[PDB]
Amino acid sequence: HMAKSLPLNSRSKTTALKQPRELFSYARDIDGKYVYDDPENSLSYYYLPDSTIDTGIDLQGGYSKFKKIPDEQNLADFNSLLKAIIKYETSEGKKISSDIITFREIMTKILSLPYNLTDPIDLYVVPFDGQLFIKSDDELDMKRRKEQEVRMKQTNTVERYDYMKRCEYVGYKFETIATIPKPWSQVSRSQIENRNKKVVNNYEQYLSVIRTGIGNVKLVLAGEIDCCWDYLPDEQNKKLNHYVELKTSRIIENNSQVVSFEQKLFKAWCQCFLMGVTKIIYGFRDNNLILKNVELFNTEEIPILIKNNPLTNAATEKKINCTNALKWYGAVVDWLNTTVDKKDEIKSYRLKYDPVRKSFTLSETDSETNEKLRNGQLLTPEFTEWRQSLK
RNA sequence: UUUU
Ligand SMILES: [Mn+2]
Ligand SMILES: [Mn+2]
Ligand SMILES: [Mn+2]
Repeated sequence: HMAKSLPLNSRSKTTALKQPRELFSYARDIDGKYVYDDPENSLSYYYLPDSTIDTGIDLQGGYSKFKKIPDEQNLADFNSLLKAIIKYETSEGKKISSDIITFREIMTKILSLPYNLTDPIDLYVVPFDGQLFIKSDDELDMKRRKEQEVRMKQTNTVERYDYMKRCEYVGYKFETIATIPKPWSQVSRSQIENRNKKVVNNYEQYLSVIRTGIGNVKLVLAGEIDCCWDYLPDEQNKKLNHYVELKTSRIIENNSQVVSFEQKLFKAWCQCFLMGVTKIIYGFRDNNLILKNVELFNTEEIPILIKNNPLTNAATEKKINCTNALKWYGAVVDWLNTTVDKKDEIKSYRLKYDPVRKSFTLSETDSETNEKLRNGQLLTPEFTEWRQSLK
């Protein structure tokens, strides 16, 4: 049926960037249950001395005891985010002011789209109480994840497939061996030393909810935070400044590896720029998954590093440029903000990037889909009642 | 989280 499309070459004229600020946080515990009071108790702190790095940490250590959340249980959870929002807004006596409320991974997909043209995007947009609630199409995502899985099983040897699954584990192991549950001053020597034996899980999470903007649009983004650098300030407008994102990558050996590392680093920049995270730490590991060295990047410096790398030139259309991405992102969110009637709660929309047709479109959902979205699948009855109560 |  009919759909409105934004041309893929659309770009905002300038870049008016607002500084992000954390509004509140919440957490997920080791059993997968969300926590809304004293969530700061779930924030870890970065701690990884060179002397420890020198020992040659095995990042596949403990792979067989990995406590891994099933993928079906690890989708972005609007229920819990809305519950966190009701708690905050009840304290403030007022709704959060924003045009869009969503998860950061969703905007990361949009922002990085210009240099990741083969990757699909399928989202749902639900207007409610003067705001746009945006979530991913869970069913399509799971279907793509399953089909990616079966590809990778079929097309790689048993050895390569096992290695790739171990590489998935490596990311979480690095987080485990590079962080401590409290700042250096409150942690004991045992805790520090025993990290390499701790059971690794990906259940526990600390989530920041931030307000930010671009152009004249306001966005609230929920995103998971890997750790805190030194201490968490009490000053609300400074909390984001102390967060850190962790990554792992293979040590780099040829120019092929250099362009791939540029691509990953851009995606890391996308994720951290949106969230106000100022530090990205890479754990570089070898073929046997031993950690070899660690490097800190300042988020704000990444655009310069990318623009000035003598090894990674390409045609202007293919060369990653952070400013160009930001102008595409700004065009998208302004389009969403002026196209959809935020006051019409009678329907919902699919927002889709289709790489085969090269199109970026908004179309109305089916009545049954709108109903599901508004009665549990995105909006919850507790949240709708809360918002109706303020008016 | 993750593949040179
Ligand atoms: Mn984690
Ligand atoms: Mn993370
Ligand atoms: Mn990370």
